[PDB]
Amino acid sequence: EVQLVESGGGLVQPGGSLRLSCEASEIIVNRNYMNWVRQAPGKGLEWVSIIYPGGSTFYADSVKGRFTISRDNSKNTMYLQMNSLRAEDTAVYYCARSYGDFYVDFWGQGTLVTVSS
Amino acid sequence: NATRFASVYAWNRKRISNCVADYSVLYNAPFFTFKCYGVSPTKNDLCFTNVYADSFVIRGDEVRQIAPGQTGNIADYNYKLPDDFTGCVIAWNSNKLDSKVSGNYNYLYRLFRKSNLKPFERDISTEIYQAGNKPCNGVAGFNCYFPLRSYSFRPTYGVGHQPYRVVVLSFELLHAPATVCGPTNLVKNKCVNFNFNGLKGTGVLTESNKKFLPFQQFGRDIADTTDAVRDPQTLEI
Amino acid sequence: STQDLFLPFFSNVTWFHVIDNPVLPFNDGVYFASIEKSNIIRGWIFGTTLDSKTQSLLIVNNATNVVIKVCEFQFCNDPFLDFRVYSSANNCTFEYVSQPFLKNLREFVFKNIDGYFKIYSKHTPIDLPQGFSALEPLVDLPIGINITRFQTLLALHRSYLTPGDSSSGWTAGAAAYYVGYLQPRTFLLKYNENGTITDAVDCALD
Amino acid sequence: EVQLVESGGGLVQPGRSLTLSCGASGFTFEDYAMHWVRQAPGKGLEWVSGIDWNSGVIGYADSVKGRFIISRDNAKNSLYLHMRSLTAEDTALYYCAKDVYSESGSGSYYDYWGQGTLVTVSS
Amino acid sequence: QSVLTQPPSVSAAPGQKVTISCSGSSSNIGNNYVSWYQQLPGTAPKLLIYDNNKRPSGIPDRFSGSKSGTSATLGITGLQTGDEADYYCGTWDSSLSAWVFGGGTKLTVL
Amino acid sequence: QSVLTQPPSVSAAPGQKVAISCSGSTSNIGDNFVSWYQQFPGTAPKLLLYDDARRPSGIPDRFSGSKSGTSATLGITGLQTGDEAVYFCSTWDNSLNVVLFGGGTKLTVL
Ligand SMILES: *[C@@H]1O[C@H](CO)[C@@H](O)[C@H](O)[C@H]1NC(C)=O
Ligand SMILES: *[C@@H]1O[C@H](CO)[C@@H](O)[C@H](O)[C@H]1NC(C)=O
Ligand SMILES: *[C@@H]1O[C@H](CO)[C@@H](O)[C@H](O)[C@H]1NC(C)=O
Repeated sequence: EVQLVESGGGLVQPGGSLRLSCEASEIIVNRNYMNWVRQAPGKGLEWVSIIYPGGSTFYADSVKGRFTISRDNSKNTMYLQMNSLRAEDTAVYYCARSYGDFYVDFWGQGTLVTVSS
Repeated sequence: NATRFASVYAWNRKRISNCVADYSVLYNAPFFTFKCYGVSPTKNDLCFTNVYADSFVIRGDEVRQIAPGQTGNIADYNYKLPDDFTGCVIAWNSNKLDSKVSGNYNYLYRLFRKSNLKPFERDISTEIYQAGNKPCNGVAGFNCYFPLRSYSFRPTYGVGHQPYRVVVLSFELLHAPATVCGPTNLVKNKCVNFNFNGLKGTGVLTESNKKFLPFQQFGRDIADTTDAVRDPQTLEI
Repeated sequence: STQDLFLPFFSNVTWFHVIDNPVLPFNDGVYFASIEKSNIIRGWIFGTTLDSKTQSLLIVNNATNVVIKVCEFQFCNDPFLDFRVYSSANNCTFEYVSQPFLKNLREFVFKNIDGYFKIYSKHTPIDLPQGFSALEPLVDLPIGINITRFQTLLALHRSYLTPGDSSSGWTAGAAAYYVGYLQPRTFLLKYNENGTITDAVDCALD
Repeated sequence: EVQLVESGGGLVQPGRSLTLSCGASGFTFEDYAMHWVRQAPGKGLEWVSGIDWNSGVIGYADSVKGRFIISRDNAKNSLYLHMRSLTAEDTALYYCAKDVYSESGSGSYYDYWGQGTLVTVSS
Repeated sequence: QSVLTQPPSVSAAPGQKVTISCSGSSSNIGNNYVSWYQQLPGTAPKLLIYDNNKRPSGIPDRFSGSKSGTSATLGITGLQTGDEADYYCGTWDSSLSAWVFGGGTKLTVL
Repeated sequence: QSVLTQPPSVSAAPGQKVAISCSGSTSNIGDNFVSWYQQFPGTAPKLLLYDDARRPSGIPDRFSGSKSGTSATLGITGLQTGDEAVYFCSTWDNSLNVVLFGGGTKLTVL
């Protein structure tokens, strides 16, 4: 069966650092164009980052520079390095496979993230 | 001025050599883009041993991807420009010519691939891309994608989705006699600096009257004084 | 007064016949000649081994074109042209085509220096003649290869694609071609009014 | 002196793709705009695809639009036609025709024809 | 400034066709392809419509998608109770080089 | 979609003049050039004309002919028992932009 399962979500202090991870089964993360999208409670999916087959990355405006997406060599799993958080990064991050640039076919369940003391 | 242009995934490469390249005629449908990387576009008096013209049809928003050190759908998988490109990415709208409704499926681009393109690599192959554990078996299916996808141009779309024909000229310099010298006019009968392909000097150039045999490109008088010279561009003594 | 690879005046150059074309060494270039009424000496093959093991070269003056290739065919032990008798297979790197090179006396000088081949030539209308003639440059082939052994080709009638003609075969019209090896010397050339060499003085013969 | 070799001809099942890969010999390839013309047994010719010297396709027959992809390499002196999603009617013998022009569509005459290869699509 | 605009809510009774309109600047929706996603409560977005008209992998029928100029439209014949979710519209804004999503409609059955 | 219309079959005694009419419309024959092809059984078709009159070297002089209007015609004489074959009229289209071909007419020597 196809499935993407993500872990790494919990409370964290402002300015902290996390390694969220996206684990892929039935699919191969080192090939299909993979995407990290978010949705703060009561809000709208916002594109965070897309990883291309060839390694190229794209990030949104608000999430530029601080963050990083990466693709494991052999574990069949992808990871977001979230650094320099603020109040507007409270989220339920999802990892999703996106045929090309056209539509996002498969969505992971969801990994809460909180920025508070 | 060719009637039809190659798809972006099978770009051509018309090698050009042993001629005089007049770069002015290229200035002209409105050339919405004419950039150059490595050489100043404004006013052609250099000699290159080879000019490669790579010509294709890319949509408007992706003309910005034909540029050194740029990434995306076109530069990664279809046409990869190197990091030290020397040449001029010319482009122009072609919604009149290349945007029919009988020719929907004449223009395809490579949407999937396993690794970025090595600079100036063309892949025409159409192997079913495997994006899953199960084998594709040579037939497209779930997690088994056919790479090439069609532009399907229409005449009513925007100016950002309309076929911007593109030509990439690369000028190349080997340790071989350069022959693509495309016309600088230089004054005669008056003391003038002359720079013949690095042969630098100062003097009065006059219509020669000595018979150089076709294998001779210089002229020496007694005591090795340079008495006559031929132009490496227009071959004048 | 030029010092370069010249043929020492009054050397004794080897004589050959057609009425056997063995491989020869290529020391510092070669002065090659030919005397015949109808073209029998068509082309040459060059290289350090003249086989598929290493890179090699073929020059041939065909009926209407000269073809120059450097791509290391599996040359037959008795290369021959009637075509395709010489070469067997090859992946080619350089290629060149031009007009044909030529009771007549051909002449050539092959010298390979700094990764550049150089061919000179002088076709004349005619025991080498006692006269004198300077060899105008013909081509300068930029190709980075080693050349230590060369062998000529012929255009006789009866022969086998396999090396079956050993010490015997078709006896065609007499075609005598001469071969001398160039030494590094220093001549004092005499250019005349239009720049046509008319004499030369060997600076160590006498 | 102009021989046009074929390839890729053999029974293929009703849904699998195929690759017919014509060749060439004895003439300048990148000067001439090649073609691909099929003929069903017991019927006349049916144009299938064209191409030019710049590998800018001309267009496919109406029945085979969006399922045949024609390309070429002037270096390997070839002309490929990757059939996708075949059917029963696509069985035919495929000549790798030729055009004297390089523009293909001012009313051209196709000079040299390969001997062709037979593609049969049945269970 | 391109971010597609979508009505805050749309409501209809069962048996009445429901129409949702996603409008945006022609930089992203006039030159690229819309796609439409459905988010059931407490779950993850499920693709609903792709490539401006299609319906993938046997989605329940009567779901329709269309594109008119710089706008996109989703349609559901009748308003079934199970269809209650949030609906989003997404296009690849090349000017921002970013996926852009709509506001999201709270479909409520009357 | 206009289609070229050759006669399905033709029969004639040896020696007479044989007419093969390829009928079309303005877009196909009324505006461009038509060429004719000869096919023997189990052979690859070969050139027999071009430019509506001219002949490739070797082209039978006995088979020649040009016509105006929307139709083209081929004329044949000295029918040898070997001249039994199928003749195709080839044409380009200016509007639909796809090369058209004739159905094919078979010649019989009685
Ligand atoms: C020719 O083929 C040989 C043997 O496969 C290979 O070693 C060599 O690199 C090839 N050379 C060229 C010029 O392709
Ligand atoms: C010729 O031989 C020399 C000495 O071994 C070697 O260094 C050189 O590479 C050879 N030339 C070529 C073209 O390989
Ligand atoms: C040089 O050319 C001139 C003019 O053609 C001629 O009169 C003279 O004899 C030539 N000298 C030689 C023999 O080189």
